[PDB]
Amino acid sequence: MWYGSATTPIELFGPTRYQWDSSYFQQEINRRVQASLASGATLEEAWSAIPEKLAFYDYIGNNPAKGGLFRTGPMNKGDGIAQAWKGHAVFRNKEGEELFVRRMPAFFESFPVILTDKNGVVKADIPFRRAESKYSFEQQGVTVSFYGGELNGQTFTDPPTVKSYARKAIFGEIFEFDTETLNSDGIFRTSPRGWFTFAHAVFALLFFFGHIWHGARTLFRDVFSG
Amino acid sequence: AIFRFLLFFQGFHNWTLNPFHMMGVAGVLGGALLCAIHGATVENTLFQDGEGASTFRAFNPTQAEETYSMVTANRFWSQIFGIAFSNKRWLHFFMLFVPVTGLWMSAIGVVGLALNLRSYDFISQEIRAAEDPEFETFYTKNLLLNEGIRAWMAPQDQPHENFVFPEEVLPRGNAL
Amino acid sequence: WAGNARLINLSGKLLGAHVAHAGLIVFWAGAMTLFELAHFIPEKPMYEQGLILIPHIATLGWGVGPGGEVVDTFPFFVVGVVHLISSAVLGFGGVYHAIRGPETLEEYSSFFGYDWKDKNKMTTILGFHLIVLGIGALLLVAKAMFFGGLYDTWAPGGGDVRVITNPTLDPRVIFGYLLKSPFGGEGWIVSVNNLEDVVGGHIWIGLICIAGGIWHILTTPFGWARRAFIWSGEAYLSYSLGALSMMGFIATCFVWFNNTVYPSEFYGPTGPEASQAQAMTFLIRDQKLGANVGSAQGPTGLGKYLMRSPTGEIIFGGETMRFWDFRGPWLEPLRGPNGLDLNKIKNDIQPWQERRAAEYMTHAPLGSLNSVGGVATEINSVNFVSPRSWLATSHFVLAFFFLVGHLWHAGRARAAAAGFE
Amino acid sequence: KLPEAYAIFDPLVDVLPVIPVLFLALAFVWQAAVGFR
Amino acid sequence: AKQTLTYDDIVGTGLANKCPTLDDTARGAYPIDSSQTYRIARLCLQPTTFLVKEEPKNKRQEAEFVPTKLVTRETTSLDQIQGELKVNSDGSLTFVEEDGIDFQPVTVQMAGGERIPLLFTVKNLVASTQPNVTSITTSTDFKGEFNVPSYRTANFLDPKGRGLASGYDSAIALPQAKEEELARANVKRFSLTKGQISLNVAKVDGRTGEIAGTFESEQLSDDDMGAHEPHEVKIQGVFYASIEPA
Amino acid sequence: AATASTEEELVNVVDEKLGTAYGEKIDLNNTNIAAFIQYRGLYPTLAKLIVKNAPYESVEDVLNIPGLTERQKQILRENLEHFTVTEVETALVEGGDRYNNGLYK
Amino acid sequence: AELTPEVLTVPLNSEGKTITLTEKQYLEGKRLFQYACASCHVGGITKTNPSLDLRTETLALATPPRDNIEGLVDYMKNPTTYDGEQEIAEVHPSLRSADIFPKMRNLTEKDLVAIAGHILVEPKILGDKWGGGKVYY
Amino acid sequence: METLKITVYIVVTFFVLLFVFGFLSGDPARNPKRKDLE
Ligand code: CLA
Ligand code: CLA
Ligand code: CLA
Ligand code: CLA
Ligand code: CLA
Ligand code: CLA
Ligand code: CLA
Ligand code: CLA
Ligand SMILES: CC1=C(/C=C/C(C)=C/C=C/C(C)=C/C=C/C=C(C)/C=C/C=C(C)/C=C/C2=C(C)CCCC2(C)C)C(C)(C)CCC1
Repeated sequence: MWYGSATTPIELFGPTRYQWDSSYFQQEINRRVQASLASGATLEEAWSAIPEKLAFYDYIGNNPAKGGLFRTGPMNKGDGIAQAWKGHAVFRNKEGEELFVRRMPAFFESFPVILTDKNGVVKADIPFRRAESKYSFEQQGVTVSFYGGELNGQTFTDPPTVKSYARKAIFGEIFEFDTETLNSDGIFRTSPRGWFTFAHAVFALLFFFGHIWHGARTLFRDVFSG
Repeated sequence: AIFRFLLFFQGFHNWTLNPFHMMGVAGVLGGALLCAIHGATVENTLFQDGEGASTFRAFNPTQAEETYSMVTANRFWSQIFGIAFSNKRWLHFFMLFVPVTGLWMSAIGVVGLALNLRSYDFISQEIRAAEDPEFETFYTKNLLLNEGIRAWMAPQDQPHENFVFPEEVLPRGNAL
Repeated sequence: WAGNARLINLSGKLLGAHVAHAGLIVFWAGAMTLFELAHFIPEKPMYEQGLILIPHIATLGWGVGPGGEVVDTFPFFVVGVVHLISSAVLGFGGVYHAIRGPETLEEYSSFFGYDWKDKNKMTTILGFHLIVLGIGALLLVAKAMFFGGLYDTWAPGGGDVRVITNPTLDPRVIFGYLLKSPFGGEGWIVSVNNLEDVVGGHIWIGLICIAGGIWHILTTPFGWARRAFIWSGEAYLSYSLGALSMMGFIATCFVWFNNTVYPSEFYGPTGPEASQAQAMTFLIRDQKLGANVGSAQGPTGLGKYLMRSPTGEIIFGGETMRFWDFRGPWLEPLRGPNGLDLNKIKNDIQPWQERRAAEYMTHAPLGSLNSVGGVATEINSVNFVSPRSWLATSHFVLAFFFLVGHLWHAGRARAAAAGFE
Repeated sequence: KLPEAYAIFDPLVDVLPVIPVLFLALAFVWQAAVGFR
Repeated sequence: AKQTLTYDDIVGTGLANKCPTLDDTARGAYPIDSSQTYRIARLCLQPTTFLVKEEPKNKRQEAEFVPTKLVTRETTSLDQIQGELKVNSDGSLTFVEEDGIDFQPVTVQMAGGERIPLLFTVKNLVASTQPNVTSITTSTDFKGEFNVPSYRTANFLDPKGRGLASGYDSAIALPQAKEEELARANVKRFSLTKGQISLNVAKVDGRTGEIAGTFESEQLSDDDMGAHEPHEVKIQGVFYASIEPA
Repeated sequence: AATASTEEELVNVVDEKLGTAYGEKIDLNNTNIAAFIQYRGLYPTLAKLIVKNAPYESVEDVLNIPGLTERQKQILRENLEHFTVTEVETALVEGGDRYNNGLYK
Repeated sequence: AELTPEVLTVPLNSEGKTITLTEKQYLEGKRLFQYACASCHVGGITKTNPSLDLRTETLALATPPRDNIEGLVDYMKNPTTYDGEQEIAEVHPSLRSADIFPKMRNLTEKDLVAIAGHILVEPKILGDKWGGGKVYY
Repeated sequence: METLKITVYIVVTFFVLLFVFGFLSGDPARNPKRKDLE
């Protein structure tokens, strides 16, 4: 279940933690753009091309993330009901350099919004101690421009707005959810894979005692009686 | 390298809040509580004059009855603690149940974290924790320490992702 | 191997042992005093090295000038030697009395030294040792009033050795210290501010010891005393045992919160000293940056530097608000009616005060086994551990175990009287 | 170091103060030679 | 002058908080020597009671002032100032301070248990007296204004750590949540406000001790940079004041 | 269920929004003294005074502070170029603007 | 990867001449630093005045300049406020204030030089850390 | 509340005299199960 086999397909149980740590999706997605882009299309055009389900598989909320106790735990009381786009948020600077945002590791429950350069350089961040801040978003002026699936092919400037996305960027692709239908709390939940695993592994671990109890109790009849 | 393990767990999993580790924590401390009362009760209820010299280094096979009283222990406890199931066979078995029963939980608790499935949150509280800033409980104060553990300890502790965290960015209480 | 318990009744051998371990206690007194004046370097904070007795010796103002390490080296060598030889003078004694032959059958001897279960003789032996403390105590008095003074850390300037005059001998004052709340800053014995109290507080003991030593000498215990206490040999240990425990605690806590007795100049700064020292250090720092100390508003709304105490005075704010009870020679001159005078503060603050703040604040009693100085997180390039933390730490430990001892030996005296033996 | 003329003995003085502990040690050897009783 | 009441004496029952007294001599006498020269001042400030006027049945209210119980004990009082006294072109007296003391008392309102912490301000004060210098105690007057900041400072970090100058910018525990309603709390706001205070002298004396009278001020409660709107307040008490320049 | 007049006003952090006139130069009316240390001999005494005579309407007005020395002026000129001015910000100022700011250590 | 000459080839004066220290010295630098400094200057950061460090860059901006040895030596004898307008001898260790900072009484010219060397070689080794305590903070 | 403080101390010392006088007690003293020495 957890790793995935021919019998553990995708649209049946969802994605794997191994595809998130592997940027397995980001990869295919990229190749669909350098390929089409080089064929005479505009960035706007290329993204608007890559099928969306593909981009969905990329949102982190689809990787068995968190959830020891979250009763109904359907994914939807987490994100909400997803209805969105394969939007790529391009974060450029004041000189036009394309900034790259660092993603959140399925290990952390919370991550620090940070923007890197294409070489690994640090450009923008969201300061905690604003006093001696140097890499603010306002001091360096960032900008978000969406060349993505239909839902959002435009551009943004305000620092309050721009920022929001940075965090929602950290989750990979960006989506919009019909939160209100289930009164989602906005906290992540886990897929049937995690659930099927956590159950079946514990049970199995639990049957180890069962194997050893009944075994010895079988071969020591007289000992049992004492 | 093990202590670091501990801490790691506290920051990303808040393992202490897990109930399973709690029960585990129950048996281990219960194992030691038994080990004391049993061992002390015995030693101290030992039969009088069994040794003229009055030290206690003897026994034998025929010493069927053994060196101490259940009847007195019973009353001792009954009148001091209030309870005392007096039936040697139960006392010892119960001494198997507590420690062992515990570690099985604890182990269960870990099969859970293996899947980043944790007991790291109280929706109820978090919610009212965000809609209101004049409300705080130990539940909260702790969740703060964690992030501190995570921010400062993950870039040196996990070399492969190569975390670069600018001074400002780090969470930090005033003056420290 | 209860070997030491086989000796119980043959008092002829205990003398051999009690006087053998009594020889170690003195041996250590020399081995350590000499080990110290050995490693000891002049003009470096006594406490930044790791000393303990010398500080005691300078406490008695045996060899020092106004809070000046030591002008005269020697005074310590005397102590180092004396005690190291008293260790042989007694090693001989303990050994002999242990190996050459038991006691109790010497007729003229049994007249001078009797045995157990004999209330009148035990009592008598007791009083004896009481006449000795009555003296040693009074000797301390001598060394302050008609002899080479004692070290007063208080008023004025540097408080070098000073001789006392007419100690506080008021009948009331002395026991008042006994009748006061042992809480918040006020610990009965620890509250001792004025060094003169301390002298007079010793005069009364001796008179009380002696007046008592003789008392039991001549008198055997009454009925109530006989029906409350047991009289086994093991039981007298239980009495004496638990007595020492309390005191371990006593002194420990006594150690952490200094009374002039433990001049922080040798021993170091008090746990609170450091904090309060850190507040003051920074008023100045910013005061020099033209910061107005009265209108300061810390993120809490309590003013960074100044706030109040429940009884309404002024005190350095910050967690160091819990140590406003703290009093020393440096922080006091700014003290006045209603608390700290905001006008002496920014106007009348001498420089030598910043020094002490900085030094203490700098040598915070905080340390680890690796002798790492400061916060649990510092780098190993600074070695230090306030003597106080050493005395407080080790000594606490003994006062505890020792109590475990009050329980073990006193519970075994209940087994002698009729229980298990 | 302030012993002046005795300078010569830092050594013995340095390993000196430990002996009180080593006293405990013989005690057990004393026992070993006496079969423990 | 000198009869020393040591800090040793005072630490006992809390006298600091109670301003010094002026008992018998009622000589409002103090000269026009002002017209002749200048004067400075050192003032003690203490209260007797606090008042929170909170009530929300709108359109049907005249005066709703409830008394109050002190949770923060023997704190209030403490106000040790320095201030200069000037004469204006019309014969009135004006006050201007230097140190600016302030305090943080909390009060529990009977009705809801609803605790209310006010920052007791006197900072940036400005004072006034009516007509002339020919009289003082007879006709006592002194009135001016305050400047009232916020109980909390930019550095203050709340339960989930998020304020002005430090602290997160969001509700971390709930990543994919609606930012609208939470906005209120995820952003801190700093308030600076209206101050109003008045004075009445009931005892002036000698040549050294100069004033003492009835206190009475009105400020605003703490709002927590973005929470419930402040409940209004009214404070009353006593005070002490000395003066002398030459 | 809200509007932009309310939301926008609130959706504003006083400190965040200053991140534009700030970060490129030292602000002369508010920044803690320790911001002066990054320039040649400007700290100790001038810092003390520039802070105490605030606020200023034009970066150049520093020169008018009283009791100044000849050289003092000379140095301000060379650095004048690193300063800037902006309206006083209630926050940063009513809380010891000089030392409140985390003593980094 | 060993300690090299270049590493110890430190600036001696304002103009442009340099001296290359030795192994023996370097070590005495630490030993001395720890002796009358570390306590207040642990890892090269002021405990009493956190906004002022001992990093190389910040020393050059002092008055008079201090990115070199002669400057430090001067400072250790007689102190200078970051701008050079106050005499802080009654506050900071100084051979001129031995009478108050007894730890100083013993010191010698050779030792100042070495102490100074320790402070200038360190940063080439530790880097950011010696500054505001990175590993340390 | 001063009325309260007083009430307490009475109560407290009350049960102290019962501890103290319970031990010094000429009557019960130190009476065990195996041997009574009176
Ligand atoms: C193989 C086992 C299994 C698995 C993997 C699932 C999995 C799932 N169920 Mg199903 N379920 C099962 C059996 C199972 N169920 C059974 C037998 C029934 C009864 C017919 C149901 C009834 C059911 C309902 C009614 C619903 C689900 C839902 C769900 C989804 C819930 C997500 C979640 O958050 O769960 C949360 C998991 C937990 C809270 C488990 C916590 C662990 C236990 C309680 C601890 C017990 C403590 C310990 C043992 C006692 C002390 C021991 C002592 C010795 C000391 C998930 C896909 C929901 C759904 O379909 O989503 C839309 C939903 O509404 N399930
Ligand atoms: C006032 C001092 C005092 C005295 C005179 C006695 C005397 C006696 N005790 Mg008691 N005891 C005391 C205090 C005292 N005790 C305290 C404070 C405790 C609580 C811990 C105890 C607990 C105690 C117990 C539990 C027992 C006794 C017993 C006895 C009898 C023991 C004979 C024997 O076999 O010794 C043998 C002693 C030893 C082998 C000593 C072990 C000491 C430890 C391990 C050394 C630690 C040192 C460490 C290595 C140093 C590190 C270096 C440092 C620099 C860091 C003897 C009558 C025994 C008995 O039956 O009583 C009748 C017994 O069982 N005692
Ligand atoms: C606190 C220290 C201490 C002391 C003072 C004693 C003392 C004693 N023990 Mg105990 N013992 C101790 C700790 C101690 N023990 C511990 C920790 C244990 C557990 C290991 C025991 C276990 C034990 C047992 C099992 C027995 C004793 C016995 C005895 C008694 C032996 C008498 C004798 O003549 O031996 C013979 C003497 C010697 C072999 C000589 C030793 C010589 C010393 C080292 C010389 C030092 C040099 C000297 C100072 C030079 C002076 C020169 C001059 C010019 C100054 C004696 C009273 C015995 C007994 O039955 O007593 C009733 C016994 O059987 N003990
Ligand atoms: C007559 C009363 C008497 C007196 C005064 C003492 C006094 C003392 N006892 Mg002793 N004891 C007594 C009776 C007495 N005991 C009896 C009847 C017994 C039962 C046998 C004991 C059993 C006993 C034990 C078991 C122990 C002691 C110990 C001690 C010493 C404890 C430390 C102290 O307080 O130092 C304060 C110091 C002084 C008062 C200084 C005295 C020295 C001065 C300078 C006099 C020198 C005089 C010299 C004889 C001159 C002659 C010179 C020659 C050339 C002519 C102390 C010296 C303990 C010890 O450590 O042994 C030494 C110990 O373990 N005693
Ligand atoms: C804790 C403190 C302390 C205490 C309370 C004692 C207490 C005592 N000591 Mg000790 N002592 C101590 C510390 C202490 N000492 C120390 C530290 C040392 C080492 C410096 C000594 C060294 C010491 C010695 C060397 C002696 C004592 C003796 C005595 C006892 C003297 C009583 C008396 O009246 O003698 C007055 C003396 C006499 C009445 C002597 C009579 C002489 C005998 C009977 C002669 C036998 C010879 C005969 C001709 C043989 C015929 C045989 C045939 C085959 C030919 C007394 C019990 C003495 C003792 O035990 O002997 C009785 C003794 O000689 N002590
Ligand atoms: C009566 C109690 C008593 C008290 C409270 C003190 C207190 C003090 N002494 Mg003094 N001392 C005393 C008796 C006392 N002494 C006696 C009898 C002597 C002669 C042996 C001395 C000799 C002496 C010297 C030589 C020196 C001191 C010094 C000091 C100060 C030391 C700091 C310290 O660590 O204290 C430790 C404090 C304690 C352990 C307190 C114990 C508290 C009480 C008494 C215990 C009550 C329980 C006890 C079991 C009661 C039995 C009664 C029975 C009816 C049941 C301190 C103020 C030093 C100083 O610098 O002062 C000028 C110093 O150099 N003292
Ligand atoms: C060395 C310590 C010491 C010891 C062990 C004893 C032991 C004893 N005394 Mg003695 N006593 C001593 C010193 C000592 N005394 C002194 C110095 C004096 C002079 C004042 C007296 C005066 C004295 C008298 C007048 C009487 C006794 C009696 C008794 C017996 C009382 C039974 C009992 O404890 O009842 C139970 C005990 C209590 C209710 C008291 C508990 C007290 C606490 C633990 C101590 C408080 C100490 C104090 C506050 C500290 C001083 C602090 C300092 C800073 C000033 C007992 C054998 C009686 C006796 O033997 O009758 C013939 C008796 O009538 N004693
Ligand atoms: C050097 C002097 C000194 C000494 C000896 C002590 C000693 C003690 N301190 Mg104090 N302290 C001191 C200085 C000192 N302090 C200073 C300077 C400060 C300033 C900050 C403090 C602040 C302080 C605090 C804040 C506290 C203590 C506490 C304690 C006690 C802890 C042990 C215990 O649990 O007893 C339990 C009790 C006993 C063993 C009783 C002994 C009395 C007789 C023998 C028995 C009476 C029996 C009866 C059942 C009980 C009646 C008690 C009564 C209060 C109702 C101990 C008695 C703690 C405490 O419990 O307060 C009292 C505590 O919380 N201290
Ligand atoms: C274990 C035991 C025991 C015990 C023991 C004891 C108790 C011992 C002791 C001992 C002792 C108690 C000892 C002492 C010693 C001492 C010595 C040995 C000393 C020496 C010295 C010297 C040598 C000197 C010094 C010096 C000087 C003075 C000067 C300068 C220089 C010099 C350094 C040289 C007994 C027997 C019981 C039994 C068995 C076991």
